[PDB]
Amino acid sequence: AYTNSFTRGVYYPDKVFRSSVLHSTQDLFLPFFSNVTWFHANPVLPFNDGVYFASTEKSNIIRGWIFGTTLDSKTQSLLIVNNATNVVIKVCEFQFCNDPFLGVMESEFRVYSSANNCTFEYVSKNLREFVFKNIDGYFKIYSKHTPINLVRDLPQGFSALEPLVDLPIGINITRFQTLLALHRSAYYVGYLQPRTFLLKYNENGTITDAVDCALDPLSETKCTLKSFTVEKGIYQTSNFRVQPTESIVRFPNITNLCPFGEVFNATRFASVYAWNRKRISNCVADYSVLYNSASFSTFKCYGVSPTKLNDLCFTNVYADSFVIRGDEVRQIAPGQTGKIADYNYKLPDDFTGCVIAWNSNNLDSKVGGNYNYLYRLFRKSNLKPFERDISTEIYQAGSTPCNGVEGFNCYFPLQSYGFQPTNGVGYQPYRVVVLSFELLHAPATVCGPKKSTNLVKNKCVNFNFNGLTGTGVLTESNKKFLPFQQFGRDIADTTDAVRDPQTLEILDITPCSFGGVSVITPGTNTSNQVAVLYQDVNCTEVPSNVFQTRAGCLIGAEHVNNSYECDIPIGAGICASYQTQS
Amino acid sequence: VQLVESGGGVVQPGGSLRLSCAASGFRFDDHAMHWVRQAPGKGLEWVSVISGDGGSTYYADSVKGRFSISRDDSKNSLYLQMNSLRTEDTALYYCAKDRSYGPPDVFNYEYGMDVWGQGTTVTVSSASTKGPSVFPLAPSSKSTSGGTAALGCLVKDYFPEPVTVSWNSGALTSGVHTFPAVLQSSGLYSLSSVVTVPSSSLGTQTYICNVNHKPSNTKVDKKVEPKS
Amino acid sequence: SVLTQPPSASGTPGQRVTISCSGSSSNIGSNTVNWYQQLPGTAPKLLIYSNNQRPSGVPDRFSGSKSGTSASLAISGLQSEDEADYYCAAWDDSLNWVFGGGTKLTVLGQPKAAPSVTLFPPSSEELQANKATLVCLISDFYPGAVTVAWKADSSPVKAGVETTTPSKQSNNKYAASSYLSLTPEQWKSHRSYSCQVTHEGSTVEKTVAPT
Ligand SMILES: *[C@@H]1O[C@H](CO)[C@@H](O[C@@H]2O[C@H](CO)[C@@H](O)[C@H](O)[C@H]2NC(C)=O)[C@H](O)[C@H]1NC(C)=O
Ligand SMILES: *[C@@H]1O[C@H](CO)[C@@H](O[C@@H]2O[C@H](CO)[C@@H](O)[C@H](O)[C@H]2NC(C)=O)[C@H](O)[C@H]1NC(C)=O
Ligand SMILES: *[C@@H]1O[C@H](CO)[C@@H](O)[C@H](O)[C@H]1NC(C)=O
Ligand SMILES: *[C@@H]1O[C@H](CO)[C@@H](O)[C@H](O)[C@H]1NC(C)=O
Ligand SMILES: *[C@@H]1O[C@H](CO)[C@@H](O)[C@H](O)[C@H]1NC(C)=O
Ligand SMILES: *[C@@H]1O[C@H](CO)[C@@H](O)[C@H](O)[C@H]1NC(C)=O
Ligand SMILES: *[C@@H]1O[C@H](CO)[C@@H](O)[C@H](O)[C@H]1NC(C)=O
Ligand SMILES: *[C@@H]1O[C@H](CO)[C@@H](O)[C@H](O)[C@H]1NC(C)=O
Ligand SMILES: *[C@@H]1O[C@H](CO)[C@@H](O)[C@H](O)[C@H]1NC(C)=O
Ligand SMILES: *[C@@H]1O[C@H](CO)[C@@H](O)[C@H](O)[C@H]1NC(C)=O
Repeated sequence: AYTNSFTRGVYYPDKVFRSSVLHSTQDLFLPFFSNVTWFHANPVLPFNDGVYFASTEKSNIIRGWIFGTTLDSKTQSLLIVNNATNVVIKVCEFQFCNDPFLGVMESEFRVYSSANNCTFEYVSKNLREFVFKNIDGYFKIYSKHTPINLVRDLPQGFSALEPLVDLPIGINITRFQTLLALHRSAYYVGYLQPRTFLLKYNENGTITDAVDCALDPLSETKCTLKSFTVEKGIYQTSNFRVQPTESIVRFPNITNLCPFGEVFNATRFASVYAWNRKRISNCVADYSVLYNSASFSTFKCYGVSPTKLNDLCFTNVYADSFVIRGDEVRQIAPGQTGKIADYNYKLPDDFTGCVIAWNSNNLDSKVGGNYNYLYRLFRKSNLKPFERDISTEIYQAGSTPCNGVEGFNCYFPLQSYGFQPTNGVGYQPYRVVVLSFELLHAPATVCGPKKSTNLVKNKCVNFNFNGLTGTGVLTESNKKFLPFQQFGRDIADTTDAVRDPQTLEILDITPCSFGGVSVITPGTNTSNQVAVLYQDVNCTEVPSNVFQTRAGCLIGAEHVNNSYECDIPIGAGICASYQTQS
Repeated sequence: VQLVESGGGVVQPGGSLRLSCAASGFRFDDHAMHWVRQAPGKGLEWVSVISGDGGSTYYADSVKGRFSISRDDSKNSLYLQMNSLRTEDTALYYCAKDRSYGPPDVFNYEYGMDVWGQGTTVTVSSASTKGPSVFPLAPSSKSTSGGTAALGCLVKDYFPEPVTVSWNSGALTSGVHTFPAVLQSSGLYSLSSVVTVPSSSLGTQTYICNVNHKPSNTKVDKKVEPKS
Repeated sequence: SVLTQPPSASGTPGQRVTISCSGSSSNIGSNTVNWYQQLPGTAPKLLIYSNNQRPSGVPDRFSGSKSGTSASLAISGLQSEDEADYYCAAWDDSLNWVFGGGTKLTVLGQPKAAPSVTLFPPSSEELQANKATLVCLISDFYPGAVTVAWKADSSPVKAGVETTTPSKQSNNKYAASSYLSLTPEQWKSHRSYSCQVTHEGSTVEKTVAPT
């Protein structure tokens, strides 16, 4: 079952005395006329932000609550109990029965089975309300005990709840339960939200009445005036603001295809020891289209996934290219050993680009053997990352400098691959392209294809036109820019037209319907009905009597054909009255 | 272009085995090889890979340290040595060829597994081996319906999985249906093979089930007749 | 490293059926997928490598998609020979090949057959053998979602029963079997037992009484 609170769950926000003073507060309250669960006699509930909790009986079936996140061991929880003696607050790590309770001989307490690591102890019909909240490691408890003249139904009325306890625990809470005394020989749960209330203080300092300032237009007016009686008139109470849904973002097509099509499709690559190195500049490089050219044999990157490179941007891209064996592709990797990855190429350990490699046995190898690819094997030291050595000096191995004539312990530094088409993979020619990116300080270079969503119209939207960020309704235009102008401005300098980069059409930008909200009341001493004016808003975009005026959209009043003396002035010749009531 | 395997059988937990796989139709220095196991009725589970061109091996994590794998291109073979088995290794084992060698670790983007073997069954346990116990399930009116009635033979409680029951030395092929053996909690298998035959022919002709257990040497013929 | 995929998919013969896989970042992030078809009993076939490349011999009804971290087979038009398991593979930088969970196919063509049930009590020699086994055979029930429950004189029983998974016959319908273990004194204890089978809501039961 569910039930309706009426005006319930008001607590004194803090100490500090006070008398007749319609004082205004912002806090966590139980909104007026709320949807409170009903329980009879129970299960694990949430907490999520404070709790209202009433209960009704003459016996005592409700014997405290249990709180926490897991209601077991492995994390801490609170336990608040009351046998026929008195209250027992306690904070340990427990092991709670999934259905914990206490009996009524009169032997009881099948509640838990563990009391480890206790960090806090304490020991020592009817309507009993409680408000539980938990802020900054303090667990606050307000309470009130009113006598009903019923037995177990939620009554109506006003009664403010006075603070009881304060516990500096530190405990996290996400769930709570209840405890009941069995048979061996009715309760509600509200939740609290951040509201703003207007409390009326007595001359002794007690809260006697309140106003929830977000219930209806009358209450928002009472809050705006800081009173409990509004006299006839018309009052500005707040503001409206048509919210914008979605948000398009469309840039221009792609010009500089960014020519990978000759670094991957060149007729003749470089050898490895004098490896090629291209530098790419300002272009539109689509990495996913490069990814599925559908012939590769290694596509591996370390700094970044390839598909999420389609929405970054860099300053400079280096693309090295060469040709090596089959069994040496494992050397083109960060932190390797072996000739290649130590003689004709070295990667740094914090690499970021993609290594790409594929087979080209049918193109670079030939019967008799293509011997035109040279690789270095002799060097007096290792190499830096991205170093390059194109010299051809005669290396001396031994102690004897031999001076330009080879023989024992001095050799030529370069050998040649013999690429024969009757070879197994492991001596076959593989072509290798290594990318690397850098972001030094440069203004703008190669970026990706900024996903340009579809352009919508006639809806308050959040838009971006290749840099122009804004909000508003977009509409087909009938102005004519000059064919180099992107957007138009008004006097007082606000963007009011744009040109769509892709289709090149002019679109006006009008703001989102906004304005004030006014409440028309005959006075609370006459009635509590209300009418509402949305000022200069078209009455079709507001969220009976909906009536359109030159002054806005009026809701809650009927339009008649008579004409009286003016009572409450709306505007543009229109007045309102409480006559025909309504 | 063919893949055969050998080496399976039954060992107790704690033993060891040597699986082998022989290939035909290509060289071994252009392809990597995989051992992939599969429990009966369940999905696949990769066990190990060796690259072509020598050695760079990898095992699955649950089989780490216990197993070993090598190849021999002098003989065109794979060896998978299994040590200290556990009871969760009862599976078929498949010898698969990976085109474009190099562990999938280095040669990304194109590995595949194109041609497969026929697999080899391996099961472990202490139940040892045992012979089947046979009963005849008589044709009855509770099995009879109109023109036909069913009779069969129940062969139960045996470990050594391959067992066969024929009807009349292989004569009747109509209605003869042997159902998949069932594995009990006791650890032994059991099955029942049944055949329908016209109800006018309850006892008339010969219906003798020939039970043969090949790992053992059990051969028994049991006649099935209507209930007394 | 788990490669979550649905356990079974369905569809009428003659339209497009998709099959998805979802791996995280070391699986499908920086690697490629394969797809493998396993007809019942045989060795698995290769279907798609390098996310969309069928090899020679795969017909032009299978495709392949890889989007960021998900993958998808797309069978364009089912037929009577595509009722199999389908697995997706990856590599996982974790240093271990991972496999999918598999997905059956359920052409859902054959009409709804009736599970023919047949029950047998323990034979006489088994009674003399100090044991007893009830035998419940199910056959010809083309849609294979059968389940079984066993009954002593009035109550259900849940101990001593073994149930085969359904197995496909030649006529491409299914068959199954279940066994009940009993001591002969319990066999004569209760006046009768029964095997009931439920199948698409429908139910058929058989019953036998000791002599
Ligand atoms: C940007 O690219 C789009 C396509 O990606 C171009 O679109 C076409 O626009 C013309 C209008 O002049 C149509 O007649 C064509 O049918 C469109 N093609 C398609 C496939 O829809 C667009 O023209 C490009 N931008 C510019 C300024 O040319
Ligand atoms: C190298 O050249 C080939 C041949 O032209 C390009 O392959 C084309 O790729 C596109 C992309 O899908 C296909 O639509 C064409 O059909 C392919 N061509 C042929 C003849 O089939 C390839 O794109 C080029 N390499 C790069 C990196 O662009
Ligand atoms: C409370 O919310 C539930 C949610 O479905 C609804 O069914 C019920 O009518 C609501 N009660 C009141 C009083 O609005
Ligand atoms: C009431 O419960 C508390 C919980 O520990 C216990 O300490 C106390 O002894 C109980 N009362 C009596 C009379 O035992
Ligand atoms: C909490 O209790 C557990 C088990 O009794 C123990 O291991 C742990 O040390 C305790 N916590 C502290 C802070 O001692
Ligand atoms: C409560 O739980 C949150 C979980 O988001 C955790 O971050 C926080 O540290 C916990 N509270 C304390 C005091 O540790
Ligand atoms: C409390 O308020 C009442 C009415 O507002 C007043 O009559 C009384 O004097 C005040 N003080 C008390 C009851 O001590
Ligand atoms: C205001 O209320 C008082 C008493 O309730 C009444 O006498 C008076 O007429 C009211 N004023 C108006 C304008 O209705
Ligand atoms: C409100 O919008 C509708 C729809 O375009 C229009 O017909 C109507 O005239 C607008 N309101 C006013 C006051 O013009
Ligand atoms: C007011 O008078 C006009 C005369 O043109 C008529 O059309 C309209 O319906 C009348 N309004 C009402 C509410 O009767």
